[PDB]
Order: sequence, then structure tokens, then C-alpha cells
Amino acid sequence: SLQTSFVTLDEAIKITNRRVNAIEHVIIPRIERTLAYIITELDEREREE
Amino acid sequence: ALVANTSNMPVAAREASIYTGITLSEYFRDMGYHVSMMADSTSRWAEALREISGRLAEMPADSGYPAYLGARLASFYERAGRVKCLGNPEREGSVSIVGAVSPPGGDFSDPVTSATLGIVQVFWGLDKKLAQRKHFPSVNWLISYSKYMRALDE
Amino acid sequence: TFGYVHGVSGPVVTACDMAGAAMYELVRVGHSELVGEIIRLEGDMATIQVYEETSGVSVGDPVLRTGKPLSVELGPGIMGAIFDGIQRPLSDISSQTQSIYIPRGVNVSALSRDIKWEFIPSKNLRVGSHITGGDIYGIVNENSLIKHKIMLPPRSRGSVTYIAPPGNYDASDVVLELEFEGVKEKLSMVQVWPVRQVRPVTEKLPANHPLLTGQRVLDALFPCVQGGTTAIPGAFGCGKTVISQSLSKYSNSDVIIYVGCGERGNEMSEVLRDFPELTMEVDGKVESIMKRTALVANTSNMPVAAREASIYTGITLSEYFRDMGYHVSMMADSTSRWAEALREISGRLAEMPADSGYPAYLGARLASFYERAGRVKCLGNPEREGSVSIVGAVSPPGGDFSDPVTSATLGIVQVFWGLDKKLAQRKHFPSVNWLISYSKYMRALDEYYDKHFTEFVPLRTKAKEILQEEEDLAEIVQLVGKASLAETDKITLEVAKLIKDDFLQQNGYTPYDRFCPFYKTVGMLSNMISFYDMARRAVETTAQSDNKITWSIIREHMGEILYKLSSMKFKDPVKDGEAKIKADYAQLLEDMQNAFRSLE
Amino acid sequence: YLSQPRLTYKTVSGVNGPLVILDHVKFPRYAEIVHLTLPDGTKRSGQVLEVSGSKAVVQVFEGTSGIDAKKTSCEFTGDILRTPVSEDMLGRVFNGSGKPIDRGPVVLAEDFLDIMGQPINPQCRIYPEEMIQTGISAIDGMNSIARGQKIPIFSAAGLPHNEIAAQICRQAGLVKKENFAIVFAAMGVNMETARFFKSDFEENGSMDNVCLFLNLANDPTIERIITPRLALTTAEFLAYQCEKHVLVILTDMSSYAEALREVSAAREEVPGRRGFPGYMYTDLATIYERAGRVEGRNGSITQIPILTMPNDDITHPIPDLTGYITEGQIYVDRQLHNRQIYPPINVLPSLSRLMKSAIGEGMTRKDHADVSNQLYACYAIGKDVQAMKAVVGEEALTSDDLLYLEFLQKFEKNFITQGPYENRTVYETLDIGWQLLRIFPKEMLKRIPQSTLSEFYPR
Amino acid sequence: YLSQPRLTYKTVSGVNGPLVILDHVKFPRYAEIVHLTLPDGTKRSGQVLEVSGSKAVVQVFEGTSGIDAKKTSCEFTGDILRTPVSEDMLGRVFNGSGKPIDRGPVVLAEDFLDIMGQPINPQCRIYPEEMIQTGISAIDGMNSIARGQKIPIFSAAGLPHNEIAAQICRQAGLVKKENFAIVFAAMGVNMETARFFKSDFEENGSMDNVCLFLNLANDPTIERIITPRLALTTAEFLAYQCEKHVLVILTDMSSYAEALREVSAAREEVPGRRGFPGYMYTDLATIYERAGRVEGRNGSITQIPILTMPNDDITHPIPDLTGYITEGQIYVDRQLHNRQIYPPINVLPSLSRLMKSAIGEGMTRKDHADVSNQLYACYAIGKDVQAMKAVVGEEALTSDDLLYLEFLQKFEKNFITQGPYENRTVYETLDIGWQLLRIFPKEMLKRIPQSTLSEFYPR
Repeated sequence: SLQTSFVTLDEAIKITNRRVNAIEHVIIPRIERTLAYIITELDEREREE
Repeated sequence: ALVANTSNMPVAAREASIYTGITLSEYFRDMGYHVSMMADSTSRWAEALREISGRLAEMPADSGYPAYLGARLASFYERAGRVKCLGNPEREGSVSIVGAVSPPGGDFSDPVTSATLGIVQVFWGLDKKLAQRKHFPSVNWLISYSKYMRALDE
Repeated sequence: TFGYVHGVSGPVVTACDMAGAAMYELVRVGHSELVGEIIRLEGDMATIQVYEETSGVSVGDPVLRTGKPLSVELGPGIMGAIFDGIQRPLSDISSQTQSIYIPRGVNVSALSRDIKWEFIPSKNLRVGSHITGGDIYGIVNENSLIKHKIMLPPRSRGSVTYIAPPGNYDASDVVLELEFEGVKEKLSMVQVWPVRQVRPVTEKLPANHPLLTGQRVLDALFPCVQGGTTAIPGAFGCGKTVISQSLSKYSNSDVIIYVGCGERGNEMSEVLRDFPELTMEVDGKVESIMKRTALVANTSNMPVAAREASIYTGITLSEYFRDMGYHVSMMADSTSRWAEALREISGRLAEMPADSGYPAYLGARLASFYERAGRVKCLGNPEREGSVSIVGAVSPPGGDFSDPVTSATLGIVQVFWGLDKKLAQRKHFPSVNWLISYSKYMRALDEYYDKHFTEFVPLRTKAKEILQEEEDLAEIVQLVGKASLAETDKITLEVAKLIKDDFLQQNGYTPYDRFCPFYKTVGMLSNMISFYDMARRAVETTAQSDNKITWSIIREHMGEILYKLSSMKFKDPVKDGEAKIKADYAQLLEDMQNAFRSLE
Repeated sequence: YLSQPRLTYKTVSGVNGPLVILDHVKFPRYAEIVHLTLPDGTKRSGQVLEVSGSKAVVQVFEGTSGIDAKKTSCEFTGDILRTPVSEDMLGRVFNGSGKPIDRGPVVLAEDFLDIMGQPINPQCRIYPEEMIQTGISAIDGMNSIARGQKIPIFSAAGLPHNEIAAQICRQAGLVKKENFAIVFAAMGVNMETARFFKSDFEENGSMDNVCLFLNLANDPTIERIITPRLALTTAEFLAYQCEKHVLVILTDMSSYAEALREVSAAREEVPGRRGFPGYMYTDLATIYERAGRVEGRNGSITQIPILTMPNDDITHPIPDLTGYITEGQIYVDRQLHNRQIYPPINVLPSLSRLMKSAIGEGMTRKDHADVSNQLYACYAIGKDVQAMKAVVGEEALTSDDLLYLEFLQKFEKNFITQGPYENRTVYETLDIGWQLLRIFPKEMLKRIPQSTLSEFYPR
Repeated sequence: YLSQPRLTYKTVSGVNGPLVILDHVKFPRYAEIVHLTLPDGTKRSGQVLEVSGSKAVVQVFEGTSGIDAKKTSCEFTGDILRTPVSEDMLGRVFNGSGKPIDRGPVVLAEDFLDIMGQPINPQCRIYPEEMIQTGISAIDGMNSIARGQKIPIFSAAGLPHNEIAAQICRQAGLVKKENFAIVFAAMGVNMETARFFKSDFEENGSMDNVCLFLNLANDPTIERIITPRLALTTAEFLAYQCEKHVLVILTDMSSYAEALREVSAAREEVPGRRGFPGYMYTDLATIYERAGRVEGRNGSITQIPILTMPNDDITHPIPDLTGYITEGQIYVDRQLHNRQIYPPINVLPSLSRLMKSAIGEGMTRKDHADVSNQLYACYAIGKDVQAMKAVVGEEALTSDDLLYLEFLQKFEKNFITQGPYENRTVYETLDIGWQLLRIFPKEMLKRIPQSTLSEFYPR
């Protein structure tokens, strides 16, 4: 019983940690780059006005 | 034949270079030859228009470029095409235009890339991230398109 | 010398009949004598930017032209005074008026003319002798700490025609007269120098002498040099007070200048209230810090010209003493607030903005600011030397490092004393981040350290390696719990803790730890690193088989040694002299070497 | 006094939007106040914004409709805008222009002050000390207001920022371990809220110590600019000349900033960042920094500017430029409001940098600092446990986690939730704090020294 | 020559920022140089950037602080800034204005050249076909340098780009298995940087072939946009008239761009990106394109326009517009520097746009191109493996991935890492390349034909 719950949890830990790592290394960096891009381009439009 | 109007030459001459090139192309088109001219810049021409427009104190449009930028590009590209020539001998010719554009930062959002894409019928977009890997030619193959697929199916 | 006001469009005043005016000249506009500068000129008309409120200025009001551009008055009485960003004595304005307000159009001379100063000539000069710019022709006795050396103003020279005899003179008298090509110049004790002009020096020298601050951290690991430039983050919780007080109290510099740029009223009050209460032992006597300090105070509601000019007013005062042969340490409380004032003026002038709204020349202004610091060979025949250091702080909105002002600053300063707030929350002071902080003078000081201390350099190299490894091991410890971990790594982790606890951490509210002399700082680190190496060897030489040494065994075996190492910070330099402290540290070295020997 | 007869001009070069351009004006001043008389007998006020030779340009306070260039006359006063001030005006209600709107008489002046005033000489500024209790526990036991600091309330549109401000006016006062007054100015306030302030202040007996300025949303936008200048001009008179402590509340500085942008446009200035003037920084500092303690006098001025965050973005120039030059923030949230908690103040993002000086023995109570620090940690932890509960469930929590969850629920219900008419003094607020802290055994109260626990923890 | 007496004017119309506007000028000439004396005797110079009728706009190099309106005296030289040039400028140190600062005399000219220069006739320009051996494997192998090529180093504040340039100056030779005249324009830098290079040039024992131009951070910002042309003007004399091979290094070009941006704002020109002039590209080409060989002459000019990338933004207009003009870039970064890797050169975002013709049979070794291309493929994939592994974990990788991780780790420490005084040949660099390539099986080396693998891979 301990072994079965344990194997299911170990898969659960690797799957959860992989999702967390992707948020940190893929999804947020990408959102932050997008936001910084947006801010810069908007200041560029302000200048030409 | 080739026309040199290099970056460190008079900026105004960049407009004459573009029109000289296409004018030469048409001349040979009229003689029954298939011409495929290419101006490797475009953005340098639009840049010349911006610099002159500034000295003229004209009211700029998008990102400092003249409001008539689209007018100049449209009339330039429309001089391309397969034609039946004037003249009793019944010649057939063509002028193709393969024009480069130099978007700053590789961002396909500037008035020149935007206006150009609304004019040209084939879009060969390149991806800097492919060039970094020496994946040449650095064609994106996801954002590019050609509207002549159906024409050549025959 | 008068013109007339033609019109007012707000803070900008148009003058007429003002043909004889230079750009960035000074004017006193209206019957209240409002301070402003001439920017645009056309024909006999001039456009005046007025620093203070223009309400009430009429067409036809007089404008008095002042020939000198924005300049600082330099002479006796500069020390101990608090000035506005455009060199207005705040301690005299509040005391000569009995008011709480700075009067609109207030006109108080930067240096009072009612003081009879004790002036002694050099006693080497005679009438008919040759004098050049930067030469010293007499000294004013201000106080017990700083002698105020009277220099011939730069860009002046000639034959001496009069020397005042020893006596008491005020700042309005004539002390020296000199003749150049038949033209006689009468000089008092006060010289005027444009604030945006750099005072010339004979040569700009490399910075090689350490800035001996009282903190073990921000010295042993991250050295600053006299004449060098650093940056310090300025956040509420960073504990910047520690550097400000430590630098002004115990530094080996001669003159301290504290420059405000445009801070909150209550923050300026804290600086103005704290500083007068600080003291230091000098010749065995306790003296007020204000006897060797000058301060420029600017709050956020001061005229923007003053907030922008404050940074240059401070450094001009700094160079003034630099030319005397003193070592000067200037702190700019917030260069970010200065940049804010600078952006405001660019906006007021309808200039084209650049990066994040800042002027295109932001970088040029910061670069030319810090370039004025450094060790120099002074002008004048006395062949004296001095230096200016800058320890200006940065406080960008949001705490980010993307702001052009902080990014530009970091590309200019050679030392960054990165502070943190997390450390403050953990009550660990000084709050130094360690991984972000750096110093680029390590090589420049290598000659000094080799000559006087020898072992300091390998110690600081090992110290940073030990601290960095502790960070590198952080992931292993989190995933292991120090179980499946090398005994050599346990040494690194626990010794790195020892370093953080009983060396890099310093408690400035204790009488024994107020100031850590360098020889004590290197003593403390030497014994900790010597222990580290002995512990590494004790494990490594016995780690093969059969009978091995572990960290738990070391702790049990020589627990008294680990205690003695922690106790080293309590060696009070006031009661235990240099020889006694070294003697006790030598005993620890012996105790340690023998303790490990018993294990083999 | 001047004793110089006034000149009235009928010479008008033209009228262009809010501006009237005059001609042949003798030695005009900048910022001079003038009065217009229209052909219909209507009188209007204005102020000179530009004087280019004999061409004075005056901005009319009211609308410029109906003004011609042939008959309208302009009387010059020869002076600038100076507000009549007295002690008696405390207990009065004025409009933005300084006129009474409470059916009382015009102010009988003790003096006249330039509403732009002068900067306070930093050499005589005294660091803030004692506390001014507000009566609202969420901002007395957690982020108190020192007697001399300037701490803004950031709110989103739609939140009860005006109800809290009104509550502060009714409840605020000295600690009391006769010399306290409040000057309250509302800029760009709509008619319904203007009634709210006026009626709520009168009915509850607080008016005796409140000087109220109401600048309505449909009032002249230039008057909205002087309104906070009149409020501070009064505060400076009352505080520094009459030796008393003045609390100044500036409501809806965002509406001020909008009116300021309009004035910039009237001057044909090129807009700066996000459309605002390049001098917005110094303009806000000009208002904000006219406060604090001064050497040798027993008076003081504090400020609680209240600012609406456009699009609820704290990055916006208005809250950003304000906060950048103020000392901490109160910060009103939305989630607490939607949960029907009043006041809706979120203690985790708030800060009062001067609290260290406001509180302590001789000012409030010995344990003040210790109770605040422990409650903050307990609330932050309770929120952390609540987040865990949503993932692991109630059965997965241990006893310590349940104590933090119980604290969170009772902390918000008993300590933060107050009601608009319950006045909690600083000592009752601390006692309520202890009631929450006594949930935990002594060993879990890590931030309170043992000496404090032994004296206060039991009972 | 100009035989007519020069005219002197006291007719200054007005001053607006850095521009002094004169009136009543006889036949103004465009782009002529004016010398002006201030009332105090200070001498300054400027250039006419606009003429119209009797008016002329003079941009003053030293600055406009102290410029009068009544006493200012200006004289028109009658020509453009033509500067004295001679061969014996090598061994001299000049300031940013072209004046000596080494206590030697002024230049005893062999001729006077127009600082603006002339474009080289593209029909006579000869394509570069010679390689320079930099000794840096990161360059000689994967991004070779041709003689006459334009290769800036893209760097960032705090990185050792000054040390790399200094190293290149000493160990830059030929692959023909030669004394380069170095012109070093130190603009917008501090004393320590200028002293570092000055000392290094003497330490290398090459000072007799080094001409320095200094324009330090505390010098005027307007002179900073002629100094490069002064350096290049000398280079052109030496290379194209005296057949000397010249290496021209321009320090942080970003200080040039910022000085240029200041002028653009001052003249209210049409901005492009980040406030820079819309003509920035054309101005940069005027500087950069003064390079390359010319047919029939044995000289050359090679440029290294090192520049600092603001905020490490590779798309900033400065590195962006330069990248469009120059034949690629070296590019260093912080990820290598933060690991004590020297030189910290990141090959992936780098390129040399003449490498394809400067390598191979008759130039270096026939496998050069094949080794470079495969190393690029393996390096980029290894970076892709780290990007994946950061999320999936090392256990999620297969043998196909570990090979690229092994390559990447060994590549950086064996191929890129060298040290400030490690001078490797191009032949050793390729051999090292093979040592890394032999990490992979033949089947995975898909960029290399079997006609190359069969000869070189077996070793």
C-alpha cells in the first residue's frame, strides 16, 4: 500500500515540479519580455506624438 | 547590370537609385526579355524619404516616416509584372521585383515592413533565431506565404 | 547693469534691453531679486528661467545682470554651514530673519562678512615675488581640525605687490594684491568659481590608497580607494545610515561633504538633526563632526534648479578642499532624485525626451560628474596632493535596475556596495547582499596590500570562494538535508556561517565594535581561513579508510577553538592595543594548529 | 496696503477658449487677479497667466461664453490672489475660491497670505515624534501616523475612500495620554458626495474643529488648483502662527492632477509623460511638503493625501509621483470591499516609515511596537496557511496552522472590521490586538520579547 | 588656396542651446568652420550647419556657456574643417579636436584633408581576400577577421571589452604560414580606460606605430562626433596615400551615438527610435564605411567600432544600426563573464560576413568552413538542451542530449577559454575544433560532408 501510494506520488511530484519549472523558466520569462516590449513601444509612440 | 548607391553616399541619391533600377528594368522588359531586378534595401530608400521630409519640416506620420510612404512604395512595386509589350513586333516580357526590407530589431511592425507586406504578393519572412543557428536561408516557413501557389498549379 | 522685464509666461521671464548678457549668466529678476538664468538670447532680448515663483513680477520691473554664471563662493566659513543647492546658507537665513520660511528672493551672502578670521600669511612670500594659480599664500585658523588654506584663484598669476600682515581680517577685506602685465588684482579670502567648471589640477593620478571605513564588510571583501567612485542603493529598509555614519565618523578622509539632491522633508530633517550630534575622537578629544563637515540640504519642494544644481555645488565644494591637499569624501544622498530634477527641467524647456523619458544627455551628465572624482596632484608650488571620493546613492522608482539612471550609474562607478532589505529583516547588519556587490579596485590596491599586510589578498580570495560555495551548495542542502553531503562541504557550510556571523556581521551600537581597525579585520579573517584550511586537511588526509575525521568529530574535539574564533570580535581596540590583539590572535593560531595535530 | 485706484479696461484683443487677451494694459503683473463685467451685468473672476508687453492674457475662472471684445470691462486689483485667514474660519465651509457657502459671513481676516506661500527652511524642520490617533484600528495599531509625516491613501475608483476620509474627520484626535484642528479639502467632488461631507460633519458635532473646502466637479477647474493651496495656506496659519496641530486631508488628488493638465493645455505647453505636465513632480511636492514640525513652535501639520489609482495601476504617474515623495502608504484594496469588510484596508502592502517614532513609551504604550510586529507576521502567515488550505484541505493542516487560520478569520472580523461609527482609541486597539495574540501560546509569538509577554500576555 | 583676408563679425543674432545664430554674414558658406572669441579671451570653434540669406547657424564644439550677444567675435575660415595630416602622427597623442596633448608641437602637415572624406568608388574598391590571425580561437576559428573588414565588439558595461581590444592590438598577425599602424580613438571614456590603453600600447613596445585621439568623459560632447572622423582621416592618409596597413579602433561608439542624439534633439530633427535621429544610419555609414582595400594600392584599413549595448538590449538602435552596416560582430555577454571565462565571447549571436571567402584552400585549411559550421550546430543545440533540461530535469534526457551537454561544457572551457596572453594559431584552433567534434559519432555531424569526415575525424 505504501509502495503503490509512493509510486503514484513520485510521478505526482515529478509532474508538479515539471509544471512549476516551466512556469518559472518558460512562461513567465516570456510574459515579462512581452510586457517590457509593450512598455518600450508605447514610450516610442509617445515620443513621435 | 548593377547600380551602386552605397550607405556612405548622399542620402538623397537613394531615391534616384531605386527609380533608376526599375526604369532600366522596364527598358529591357520592352525588348522581350524577362527581367528580375532586386533592390537590396527598401528601408534605406524610405529612410532617405524620412531624412528629407525632416529637413523639409513636413508633418510626419507613423514613426517619423512621411505620410506618402505608402504612395511611393505602391507605385514602385506596381511597375513589376508580365506584360504584352507596345510595338508592332508583339514582344512578351516581365519585370519581377525582389525587394529586401530592414526592420529595426527584426520586428515586423515598422511602417516600411507593414506597408511592404500590403503590396507584395510573396512574403519571404526570415527569422533571426534561425540565422543564429546558421540555418540558412533563415526562412521562418510559418509566417511566410505566397499567393502564386494556385497560379503555378497548372 | 540693469535691464527690464518685457514679459512673463509662467516661470519663464522675457527681458528687454539686455544686450550685454552671456548664456547661463545670472540675473536677479524684479524688485524681490528673483534668482534665475539666461538660456535663449535674441537681439537685445533674453529669455530668463526663474528658479522661484514669478507671481507678482511686472512688465517694466528691473533685472540686475550678474556677470558670473552659477558659481560657488569659496572661502573661510564654508565649514559647518548648511547650504541650499544654489549656495544659500540656510542656518543664516533662519537666524537672520527669525522666520521658518526661506524668503522669496532671499539674498544672503554664502559666507558671512562679519567674521574676523585669524589669518596667518605663508611667511615665505614677499612683495616682488612670483605667484601662480593654486599657490597658497596664507592659512585661516577656523577650528582644531581643518586648516583653511587660502589659494590664489585658478587662472590668475603675477607678481605680488601687497601682502597683508598677520592679523584678524574679514571676508570683505583685501589680503593679497598681484600685478600681471600692469593690471593689479585685489583678492580677498573668498574666490568665486563657476559650479559647472572643473577646477584644474596638475595631473590626475591613479587611486592606490584604501578608503579605511570602519566596517569589516564593505572593506575586506569590497574595498574602496581614496579618489574612487561607488554606488549605494537607497531603500527604506537597506540600513544606509550605517554607511553614512561610519564614513563620516571614522573614515581616514579629512573633509566630509554630505549632499542632498531633493529628498522628503522629514528625511532631510533626520540628516540635519543626526549629523550635528555625531562626534569622533581625534587627538584624544571628542570633537563634533560638523567641525570638519559641510552639508548641502535640498528637499523635494526646493526650486528645481537648486535640486539639479545641488549635485554640482557639492562636488565644487569638494574640489575646493581637494586643491588644499585634503582627502574629501562626498556622499550624494540620492542621485536618482537629482536625475528626476534634471528630467523636470528638460520637460520645462520642452526638450526632446529619450530613454524612459530622461534627457538624451543623462549619461553624459553622470559620466562627467563622476569623472571629476579621483586622486590628483594639486596646482601651485606647494606640490601637495589630495583626492575626492564619491559614494553617491541610487534609489530608482520601484527598486528596479532597468531605470537609465541606475543602469548608467553602475556602468560608471567602479564599486557597488549592493545593500538588501531581506538581511535587515533577519536583523543582519550591515545589510550587504554579497553576491550582487563588487569592487573593481582589487587590482589597484594590490601594491598597497602586498607592501603593508601581505596575507590579505589570498584571504579575501578564499573568503569569497567559501561564501560563494555556500550559495552553490544551497540546492544540494535543500534536496538532501546535509545527510548525503561531503564532510568537506559541511566545513564550507558551517565555516561560511561563522564568517557571516562573527566577521561580516558588525554591531555598531557596541562600544568595542564601533570601529574595526584593518589589522584587526585581517586578523579575524586570517584565523578563520587558517581554520578552514586545517579543517579541510584534517578530513581530506584521513578520508581514505579505517579512521577518518568528520565535521561532527572536529566540533566535539575542539569546541573551545570554535568559541575562541567567535570571541575574536570582542577585542576592543580602545583598551586592548595593537600588540595585545595580535598576541591573542597568535595564541589562537597556536591553539588551532595543535588541536588538529592531536587528530593525526 | 496699496491705496492705488484700480484701472478698468475695455480694450480686448480677442477671446480664445478659456483665455481673454487684453490690450494696452499698464505694467501688468503675472498672476494678477482681475474681475470682468459682461454686458449683462454679470461679474466673473480671472487671473493673468501671461504678460507679453502690453498684451496681458487672463484666464477666466468661470466660462468665457458671453464675453465680447467691445463692451466687457476688466478691472485690475493691482495684486495677486491672497487669502484672508483667521482662526474663526475653523468651523466654516468654503468653496474652492475661498468664499463661504455655509450661509455665514465673509471671513473677517486676521491677515492675508499668498496661497503659493514659501518653502519651509529645512534647517528648522523637526523630525516627527508623537502620534495622532485616527480612531481606525487598521491604521492605528498597524501603520500609525506620526505627528508630522505625510502618508497617502491609494484607492481604486468605486471604493469607499470618501467614507473613510469622513470617518477620520469625525474620529481623529490626539492620544490624550483643544489644540487640534482638521483642514479638509475635496477637489473635483460631485454634488452627492459634497452633501455627504457637509452633512456628516455638521450632524456629528465635529465641525467645531474642521475647516472644510469643497470644490465640486462642475466648478471652475482653475479653482480646483488653488483649493489645495487655500487649504494649506489655512493650515500654515493655524498650525505655525496659532500653536496647534493641524491634520490636512487632501481628497482626490487625482482630480487635481487632471485639472493641472488642463491648465498646462491652456498655456499651450507640450504634454509630458502620459499627458501630464513635465513639472507635475515639483507641483505635487509644492503642496505636499508644506507640512511637518518646525523648531521653536508647538504646532505641526500632517497630511493624508487620498488618490484614486487610474485603472487600479499603482504604476500610473499620479500615485507613482505621489508615493515617490511621501513616507509610506495606507493602500485601500478591492477584495476586502467585495467581501463586505469596512474599512477595506490591506495591512500587508501598507507601510508607515515613521511608525517607529510615532509609538512607544511616553507616546502610546510600551508594547505598541511589539503588538504591531507580531500581528503583521501572524496575518501574513494566516494568509499563507489559507492558501495552503485551498490545496491540501482542512484535515492536512497541523495545530499551528489551524491557529493561524483561526487568527486570520478573527483578525479580520474583530480587529480590522470596525464600522463607521465606532471610535477605537489606540489603547483599545492594542487591547484588541492582544485578544487576537492570546490565541497563540507564548512560544509561537516569536517577535515579542519575553519581558513584554510577561506583562501584557496574560488576562 | 584661400588668399583673401578673412572677415570677423560681431553680429550674433541670438543663442539657442548649442547653436549660435549670426546675421549680416556675407555670402555664408555651408559647412564652413567659424572661430569665435568670448569676452574673456576664451577661443572656441564651430561649424555652420545651416545658411539662409544673411543668417548662419553655428554649432559650437566646446559649448555655448559664456557666449555673449554683443561682444562675441566670430571669424569665418572660408572652408570646411580640413585638418593637417602627416605620417609622423604615429607616436603622437591628440585630443578629440585633433590638437596635441603630449607636450609636442602642432602637426607639420603633409597635406590638409577634408574631415568629411569622400566615398570610395565601388568600381575601384577591391573585395577583401586576406585573413588576420587574432590568436583568439573564438574568432580565428568560427568568426574569422579579414584585412579591411569591419568588426565591432558588442559588449556591455563592466565587461572586459577594453582588455579584448588591447589583446587584439598585440597578437593580431597574418595566417600566411607585418606591422599594423593602430589608430585608437578614446571617446566618452574615463581616465583609467585611456591610461589602460596608453600604458598597454607602450607595454607592447609598439607605440611607434600608435596614434591616439583622446576625448574623455569630462570633455565636450559635441567634439565627440568629429573625433572618429579625425582618427579615420589619419587612417585614410596612411592607408591610401602611404600604403600602410592601419587598424582603427573606436571606443564605445555609444558615446558617439549619444553625442549625436544630443545634436539631433538640439536641432529638433525627426526622431527614429529611442530619440535618435532618423538619419543615424547615414551618419554611421559615413564613419564605418571608411574601411577596406582599394585596387592598385597595398594599404588597408580595418575597423573595430566597439560599442556598449545599453541594458544588454541587442535590439537597441546603436547595435542594431551598426549590425546592419558592419560585416557582423564579435559580441560578448555577461553569462560567460559571470563564470570567469575569458575572452567572454558568445559565438551563437555572432557572425563574420567575409569568413566564407577568407578561409579554406589557399587561406587556412580546407576543412575550416566545415569545422566552423558543425561547431555552431553543436553549440546551439547544447544551449537548447539546457533550456529543456532546466524544466524536465537531467533524468529526462537521453544519450542524444547528453552528448550536446558534454560538448557544450567542454566547448566553453577548451575552445573559448584562453586567457589574456594565450595566442593560438588558426591551425591549432581547427585541431581543437576536431577534438570537440569527435565527442559525437559520424552520423550526427550532419553539416560536414563525408569527403571531410573521412580524413580528419579518424584522428
